[PDB]
Amino acid sequence: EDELNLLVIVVDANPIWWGKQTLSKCIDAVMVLGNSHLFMNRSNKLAVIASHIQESRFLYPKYELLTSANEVIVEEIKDLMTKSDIKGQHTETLLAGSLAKALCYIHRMNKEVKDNQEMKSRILVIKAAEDSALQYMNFMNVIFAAQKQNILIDACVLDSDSGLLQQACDITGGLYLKVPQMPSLLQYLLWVF
Amino acid sequence: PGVLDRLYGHPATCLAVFRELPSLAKNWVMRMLFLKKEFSKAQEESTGLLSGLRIWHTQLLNLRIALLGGGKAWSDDTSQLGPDKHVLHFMVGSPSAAVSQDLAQLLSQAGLMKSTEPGEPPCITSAGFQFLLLDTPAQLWYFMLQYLQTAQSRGMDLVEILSFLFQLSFSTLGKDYSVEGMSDSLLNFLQHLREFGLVFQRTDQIRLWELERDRLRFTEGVLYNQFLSQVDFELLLAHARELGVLVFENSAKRLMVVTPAGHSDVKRFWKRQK
Amino acid sequence: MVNVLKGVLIECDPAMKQFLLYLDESNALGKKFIIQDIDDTHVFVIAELVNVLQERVGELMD
Repeated sequence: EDELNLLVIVVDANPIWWGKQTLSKCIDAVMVLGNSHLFMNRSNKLAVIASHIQESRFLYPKYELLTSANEVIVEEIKDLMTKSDIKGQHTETLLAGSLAKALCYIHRMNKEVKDNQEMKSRILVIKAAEDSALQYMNFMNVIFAAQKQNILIDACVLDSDSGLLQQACDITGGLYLKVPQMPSLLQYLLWVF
Repeated sequence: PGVLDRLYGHPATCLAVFRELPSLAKNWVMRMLFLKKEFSKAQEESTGLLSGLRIWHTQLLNLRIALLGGGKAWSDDTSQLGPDKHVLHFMVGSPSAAVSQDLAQLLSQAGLMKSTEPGEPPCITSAGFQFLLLDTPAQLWYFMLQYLQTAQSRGMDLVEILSFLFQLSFSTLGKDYSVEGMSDSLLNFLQHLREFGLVFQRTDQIRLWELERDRLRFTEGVLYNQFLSQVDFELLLAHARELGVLVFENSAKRLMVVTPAGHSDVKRFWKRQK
Repeated sequence: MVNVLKGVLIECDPAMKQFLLYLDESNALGKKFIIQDIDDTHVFVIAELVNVLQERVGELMD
């Protein structure tokens, strides 16, 4: 508990979730995981970001805050559901944007913490989507920044093939798991990382 | 999301199919657990339903808070279901389920205090006949029931709980027998009881396996048979001991044979009829 | 042939110890009651009550 820990969760919003058939359930599970994480230690913090087809957006920004976190997440995702970028209208997601947002937040939190002692942070991606060539430069830029920062990027691929994310974990020294049985999502989040 | 009902449905189907006789349900119920659940479940067949019932509370361990409260809402329905249902297997299921609801802390202490289920756990706990397997779930239920009460300020249940005191005779037995497993369960009851309400209440060994062997040495308790009238009555009475597997010895030239005490009576009966 | 029955204990000792029991039977005080008969070399019809004594005596004796 001595070390402050920030875990940023990037959730891939892509309509691939339709293939999943449920997003609502995925949120419920992610919420349980977050609550546990916050409960483990006082010093743990969480940030949640959505990587959508069109852009990346911040869902939320402590455990006392959890009630707030739950409401903010449910509401934020619902807004996201919009028709544009529907189904595999757009196969990819804006992970590069999400990672950029995550590193900015981690940096800001770190500076404040710098006044104090060191902070440990790691980024978790729940990835539904596929990578694209156009995406390569942007994504890698963020990935390399994280590696230099020594911030591990873990990835849980529910489905699809995001090679870049796989590369991102190896690179970053993070963990990559392609989940067989997506309904076991909760176990993977708790157990896998 | 359209997928969710389908996938989980298939396992609902599998559990339904081999629902009746054995204990298939446990592994499948767990999978089912994650993905008004209680209200809907109630219609389904009891066994397995209880299994799902048991594991789901366990599985819970924000939205989670919502889940617990939701569960609390229909704790009564399961409770009504628990009684009424009340083999060893079933019995294990009912207490395991009850125990599980108890740790959840959803159950109402009042209501529980005056209910048949609490009588039933100490009843099985009292009886010598119950097997070790029933014993462990019964014991666990009691432990969990007491665990549930983290107060006793307001807990009528911690009165009926006192029913543990009745158990001492049972522990005396059990002790008399070499049933270590039956004693350990008792100790857990005691320890847990004290815990809740504590505030309220005030080579070398080579000769030792040889010394064990000195306590075993053979002979058998036995009937001998002699002065048999003709050979056919030795051979009938002998073959009818040999199929009973209680021939210790035979000698057809003596017309003499030996039966250990446990089949004296089946021989005394065969000697009277034929 | 179910002429006669006798509750007794059947001892299935070895071809070494049996004669020892016999010796126990004779040359003994308050004994000779012990063995009903020797059915086989290995087995004897003996005692009942005496069995505790026979075993114990054998133990004490070499």
